[PDB]
Amino acid sequence: PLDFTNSDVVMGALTKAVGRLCLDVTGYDVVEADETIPKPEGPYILVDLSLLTPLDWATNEVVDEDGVVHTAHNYTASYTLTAYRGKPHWALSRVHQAFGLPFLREKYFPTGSPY
Amino acid sequence: PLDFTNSDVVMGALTKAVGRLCLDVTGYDVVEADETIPKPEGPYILVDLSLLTPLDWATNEVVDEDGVVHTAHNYTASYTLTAYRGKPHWALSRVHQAFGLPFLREKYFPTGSPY
Amino acid sequence: AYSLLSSRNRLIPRVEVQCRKREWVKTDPDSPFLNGGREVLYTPFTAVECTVQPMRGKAIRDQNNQLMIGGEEDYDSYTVYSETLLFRAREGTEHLSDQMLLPDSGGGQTWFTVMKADMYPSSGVPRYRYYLIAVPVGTEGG
Amino acid sequence: AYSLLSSRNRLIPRVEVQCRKREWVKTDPDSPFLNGGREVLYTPFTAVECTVQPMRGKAIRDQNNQLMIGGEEDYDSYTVYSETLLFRAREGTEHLSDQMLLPDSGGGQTWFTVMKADMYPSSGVPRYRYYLIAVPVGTEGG
Amino acid sequence: AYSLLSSRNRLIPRVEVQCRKREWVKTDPDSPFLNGGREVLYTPFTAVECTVQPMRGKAIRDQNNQLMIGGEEDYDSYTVYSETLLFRAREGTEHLSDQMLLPDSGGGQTWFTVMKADMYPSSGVPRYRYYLIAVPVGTEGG
Amino acid sequence: AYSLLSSRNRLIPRVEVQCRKREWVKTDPDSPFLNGGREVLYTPFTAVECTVQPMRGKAIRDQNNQLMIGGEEDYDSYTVYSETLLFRAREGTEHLSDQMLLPDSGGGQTWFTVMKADMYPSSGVPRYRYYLIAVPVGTEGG
Repeated sequence: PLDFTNSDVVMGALTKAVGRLCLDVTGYDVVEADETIPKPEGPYILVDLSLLTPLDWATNEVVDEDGVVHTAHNYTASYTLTAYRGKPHWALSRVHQAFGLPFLREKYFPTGSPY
Repeated sequence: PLDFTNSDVVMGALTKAVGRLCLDVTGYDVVEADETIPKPEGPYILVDLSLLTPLDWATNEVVDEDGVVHTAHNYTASYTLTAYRGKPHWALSRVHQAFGLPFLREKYFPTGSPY
Repeated sequence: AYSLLSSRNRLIPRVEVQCRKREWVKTDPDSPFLNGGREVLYTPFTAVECTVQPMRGKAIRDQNNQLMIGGEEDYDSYTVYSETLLFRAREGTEHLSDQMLLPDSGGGQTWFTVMKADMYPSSGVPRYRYYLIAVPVGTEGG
Repeated sequence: AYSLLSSRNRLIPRVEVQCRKREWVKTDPDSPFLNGGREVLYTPFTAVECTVQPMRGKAIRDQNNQLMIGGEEDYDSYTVYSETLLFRAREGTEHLSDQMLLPDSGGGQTWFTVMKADMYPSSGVPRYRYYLIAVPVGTEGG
Repeated sequence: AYSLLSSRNRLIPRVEVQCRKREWVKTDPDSPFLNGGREVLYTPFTAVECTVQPMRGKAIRDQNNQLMIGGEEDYDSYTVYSETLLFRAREGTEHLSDQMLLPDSGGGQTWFTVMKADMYPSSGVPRYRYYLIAVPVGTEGG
Repeated sequence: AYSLLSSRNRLIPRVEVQCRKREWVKTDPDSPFLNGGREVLYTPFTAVECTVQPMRGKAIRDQNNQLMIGGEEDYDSYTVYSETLLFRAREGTEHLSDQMLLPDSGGGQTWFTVMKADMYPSSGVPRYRYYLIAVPVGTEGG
């Protein structure tokens, strides 16, 4: 009964969080590397999960009611963004500054989120 | 009503500032990398915005009258200059020394400018 | 204008082959991406008459079974002459490249994806040449 | 001097094609650059009679649809024999390379930009050969 | 349809050759791997009539004895025309590539492994071409 | 079966050449190595009739005298058609590649080592083609 959110859930939701913030700020269109499609029309951004780094020793242990153990590990995921037309350098910069705007972050990176 | 000059305005005006100072000092002709044209006749200079680096944490926050927040970030933009004929090395050097001349700078880099 | 080539041959045997058109669609309701959960829609059809031939050389990339660090992978290809019009993919659209089913070196049957199409707009006769590459085993291409 | 080749053929069909000349102009009033806001000016015309043919090999750069990290891009090319004079770009000027409209592998029609022109000044007969590359989809070339 | 090529030749001599099919199996009882202790199972057979020919060039990789840092290694290959169907390996299965026994440059006899098979599905006549590479000396290939 | 090629020619002159077989042996009594002090044993013989021809191109590696940092080294090669069987080296054995004595570009005579041997097992006639490379000056090869 003491459930949680395993790695698969967090990892998959992080991509969509990045996808929505890029769309909502720059106004460009977004696409991932997971499946290939004919190149869209107009400016757009490509998202890729290039790399992932672990941290060696677990930081917390949560014991189920029956004794099962849930272990928590810190990680760091790196995303490679590429913008393909228009003023791509301007587009990426506005993504950077978005993380400094308080209200905009709260939509997608609420306090207590796992990333 | 509390307006400002966003990133797009500053970034686009920085190129033209460099373009005018190169033209006004060296006497050569100027061209950007944004669109391609048949190679001009005579010596000329090529301007490109090769790279752009952000600084992580915002330095100032300005609150609108209604509560909206405007955030300010420091950056550093690098321009690649190339001179193609005549005495190109002499031409570029005079651009360097131009930034040490007080009156000449004031035309294009007035006190209080965003770059 | 061309007359003889504007009619079907009567010496070399020709066969018909099966094909299928391909589109794609987005399925995820909330994902902000054009990709979403991609899906492909098919609509079958056939080619009027075709001729199939294999690659002529023995270059390392044209061999059938290839040794990789994982295991002896599989590869096949063909050159096809046909009187039916087949289309490649077009950008900014939802259309993908046509595919057609042909026999392989392992004794089975698999789908080949059109990669290069040759046309002679100034001649008039509808005779085409295609170059095909077998879909990776265990998938439906891209 | 050449006689037979100085007259139009009477066995192989030939077609006319449409073309358009291209210049460029600066629009920004205050920008110090020759580029400014570049614009291109067009003036249409036609070629008297032409023959269109596709690339002969199957080299990876000559295939129609190409797989890139973004998506299945598009590419086309041709070789054209014509009796009209078409010009490439010339430096230190405002003239660009001529373009002409031809059918593509996707079933549509697109503009091809002249890249190589062959002439035989010592022979006299006005017969030329051109090599063309399709404009990138979604733009008007350069 | 083809008639002359659908019958056996009567001018050029042809010979029969021996072959053997190949599978593989896992032997370790407790190892968690698909490999386990791999073993190969053989089932012999023969080809109806075949023609053997050597490589035509003199490229450094086609020479028989090669100098490596260990010692003068050995290499051989052939091109074979046959009227029997031989198969390469297929992925996701337990079947391996067929092999056939032929004479070598050292005077002995060794097994050659099929690497490339050519077929003409649209013609009908059962005539094939194969390309073979001699198994490494002291082993049974892979 | 072949008849004309199964007999000696009567228009093009042919010559006989001398050859010698080669083995090797270990001499050191206490060294733990298979190499020991290597020695080669020879047994002479001759080829029934042969034809010698030089390399056809002018590639930098086929030139006779070559400029190295030490001095103008020496290089030679040939292509030989013969009706005698000559063998290359075989691994896991003590046999080395056969050699045969031919004239060189410097006016002398030197030994050439067999590197590539071509055979047609399915034809029957004993006609072979060899490719030879001159032994380094001052040594007896390897």
